[PDB]
Amino acid sequence: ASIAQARKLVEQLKMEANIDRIKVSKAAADLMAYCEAHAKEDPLLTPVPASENPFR
Amino acid sequence: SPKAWDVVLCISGTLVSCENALVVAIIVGTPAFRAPMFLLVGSLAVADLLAGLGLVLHFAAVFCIGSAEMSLVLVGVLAMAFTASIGSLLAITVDRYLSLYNALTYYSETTVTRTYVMLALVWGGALGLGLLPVLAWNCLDGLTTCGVVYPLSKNHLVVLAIAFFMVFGIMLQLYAQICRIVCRHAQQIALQRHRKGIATLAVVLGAFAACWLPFTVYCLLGDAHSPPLYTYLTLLPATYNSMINPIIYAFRNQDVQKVLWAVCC
Amino acid sequence: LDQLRQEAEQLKNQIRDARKACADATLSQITNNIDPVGRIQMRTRRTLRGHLAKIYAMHWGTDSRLLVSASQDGKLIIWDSYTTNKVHAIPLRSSWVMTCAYAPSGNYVACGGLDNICSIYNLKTREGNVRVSRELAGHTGYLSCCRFLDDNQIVTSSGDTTCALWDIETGQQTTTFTGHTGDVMSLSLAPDTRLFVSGACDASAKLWDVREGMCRQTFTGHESDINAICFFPNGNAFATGSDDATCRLFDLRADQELMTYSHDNIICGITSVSFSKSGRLLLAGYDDFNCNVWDALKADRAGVLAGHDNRVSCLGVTDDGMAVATGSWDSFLKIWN
Amino acid sequence: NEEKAQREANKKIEKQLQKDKQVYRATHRLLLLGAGESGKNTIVKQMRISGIFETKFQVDKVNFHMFDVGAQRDERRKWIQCFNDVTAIIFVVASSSYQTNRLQAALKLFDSIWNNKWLRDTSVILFLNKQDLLAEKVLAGKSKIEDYFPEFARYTTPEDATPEPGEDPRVTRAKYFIRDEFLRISTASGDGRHYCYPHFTCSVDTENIRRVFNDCRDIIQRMHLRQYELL
Repeated sequence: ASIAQARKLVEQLKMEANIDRIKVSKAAADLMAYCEAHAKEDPLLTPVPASENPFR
Repeated sequence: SPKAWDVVLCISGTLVSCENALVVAIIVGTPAFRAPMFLLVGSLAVADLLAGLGLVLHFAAVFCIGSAEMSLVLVGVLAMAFTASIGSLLAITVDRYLSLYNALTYYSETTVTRTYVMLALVWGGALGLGLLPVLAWNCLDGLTTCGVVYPLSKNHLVVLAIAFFMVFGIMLQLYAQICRIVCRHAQQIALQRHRKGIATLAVVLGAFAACWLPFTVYCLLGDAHSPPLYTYLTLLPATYNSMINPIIYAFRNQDVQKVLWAVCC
Repeated sequence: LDQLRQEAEQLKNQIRDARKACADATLSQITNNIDPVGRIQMRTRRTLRGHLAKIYAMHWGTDSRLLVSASQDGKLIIWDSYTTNKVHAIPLRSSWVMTCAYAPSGNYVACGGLDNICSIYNLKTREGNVRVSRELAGHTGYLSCCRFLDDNQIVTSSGDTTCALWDIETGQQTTTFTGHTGDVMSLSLAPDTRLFVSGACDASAKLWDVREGMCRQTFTGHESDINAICFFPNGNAFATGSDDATCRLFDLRADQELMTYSHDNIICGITSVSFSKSGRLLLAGYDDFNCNVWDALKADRAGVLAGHDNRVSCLGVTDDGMAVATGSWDSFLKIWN
Repeated sequence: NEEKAQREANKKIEKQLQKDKQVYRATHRLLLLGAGESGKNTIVKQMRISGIFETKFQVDKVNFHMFDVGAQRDERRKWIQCFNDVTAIIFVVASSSYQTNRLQAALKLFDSIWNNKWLRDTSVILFLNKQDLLAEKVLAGKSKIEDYFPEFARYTTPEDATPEPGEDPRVTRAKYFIRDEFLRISTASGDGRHYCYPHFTCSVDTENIRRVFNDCRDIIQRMHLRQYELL
């Protein structure tokens, strides 16, 4: 029914509006920090010697 | 020094080998491309490469190496290569016809067994026909008539020339049937609305004849002591067919063209 | 009844205002002085081939050694990447398979597609072979993507705009998720296995909690449909492909779009997306059979893995980022490294 | 030691993979599409002698495996791309249905399918399965086609049209008009690598299977001819 869909939508909107939010700058900083802290562990980002690389 | 019209053999052989080895390297070398049509294209390329290499070696054998006994082996190699090239052209035409006439079932492995039979029937016949230039009554002692092409007796050369016409007639018939199918499709497509087919056939079925006929006719009609100029003058048309076969059967294909561009670019 | 519509419109306006207020900066602006990646000259190192038809999905195990690939020819061949040796040739009841999974335990596999059934297979058997363990039905929608929570739980997303959680023991739909309007193209489990997002066909991406069983957020920053979803390694973000040729990145806490990747030369939609181990790279496959390695920070292309034909069905990454499998419709799985 | 065992297992299963190849490689897959009231279920049931109604049959020892898309949502803009490898896409049009007017919806759906990027290489076959119903509707004088389609006015029957024996010219005129309307967009943005194959059929007709067989053969022949540069 239209009324049921409207009620469900309005509860969904209220739930999505009453949740906590933070500045986008903090999200960008978190992503940058995670990328920096894990850059020394991904062969894909920086090649590795064939001695240890399985695919070599 | 190699007299006039001798350099033409060398340059033609080099040009044939340059383009056909590339086709061989792509079709046989690169992954995939093992479909029966591509196997029969690779066989044609190998035959043309052998013909070009044989021509180049024969030019070296003429003056540089100067070995009289090497000339017979190189002539046998050249005969084998040309026979294999023409057999591969016939094999490609018969494969096209069989793909059009078993379109639904052409994609079965009954074809791979046929492609292998054709690849082994085309190369056994080439070997058998190129074995004659050594022994088997080929004017090594001069008893049997020779001279039309000195390292080959006239009888064997005439046999090769007649086999050429045998192949040409069958190719004409097969391409006539393919043109019938093409016309059937063309008349149908137009009706839904409101010539590339005949133009492509004019090359596919025309260049082969215009290239190989002069040498074959000379072989049938040429006498033993005919002027040497005729052998060379009619050899360039024959060798031309070997330097346009990759253009006709390999260059036009979209995927082969894609790989060729990737290598070149 | 119109009062409900007015209230919904006011709530949407409030959400927009809150997002604008929280939009104090952008990822592109922040990354104006970050170290560029440069150019990554990755080349194919292992062409598995073998597959008899166009591939549509693939996923590896926890040990990053054995990989499971699913193709629309009905084969689920398991390959040993190190030596290329095949380990199994699990046939599939339904030829059309759009997804597959490899359980963390390393012995259970599952797949599904237009058959509407998420078949389950176990590699460990008394006969040393693979036999059907359980078939999950009752979805009324083609399975777009599935994942393994553990050796006894599987979560699947169908085309009916609903995601469902199943229990292998009793084969029952323990929890059901709903709220989307378009087809759910894909989902990606979080590293903690608690949260997981899903990209609907209507450009709306929603986050759900498996235990709670209800949605939490909704992102509608895409102008067209979303083709693939992949969770960030840190478990707080996820990339989003689309048919409009634009890739975007969202953050759960941000609650809004942060970055968008697109170029004038690119006019082709993205088929699949998968983040790298470190999360600094955003590999994606395009409709022009030309995979591109985007940068999550610079947003500039970091390299093109050309070589696939007619599509790039799906990508993949390891638990340690040791190799990438680039599935394609050409039936060849090329492992780049 | 484990290297040799792994290689032996690979070689052993390679034979089974090759068998799967030589069986699968000889089977042609087709897509069946149409409207809800197009008789798709009826025609499937007639020719037969989960989200997909798998059907298999053999004609001239040729393996055919067409997968119906029943029990699926009406949003076909996504899962249709998965059927790019099918030899042909059987399409059934709910003719005489002029949703109050489903003919326009079918026309728009066909137009979208034709222009779909991934379906360009896949030939689309349109099947009209309500010829008798259309004939009765037009003859009875109810639901005049002209009002729905103003182009029908002053429309002349195509010369190539061949009326069947023992039927009125008006029904042929109408059916050929709708066929031409379909072909108008069918004959655009094609480039010649794929064509449409309209046919007039009925749910009780037994020659449908031979029609699709011949259409598949023609599609393969045209593809081979194009690959050979003869078209």
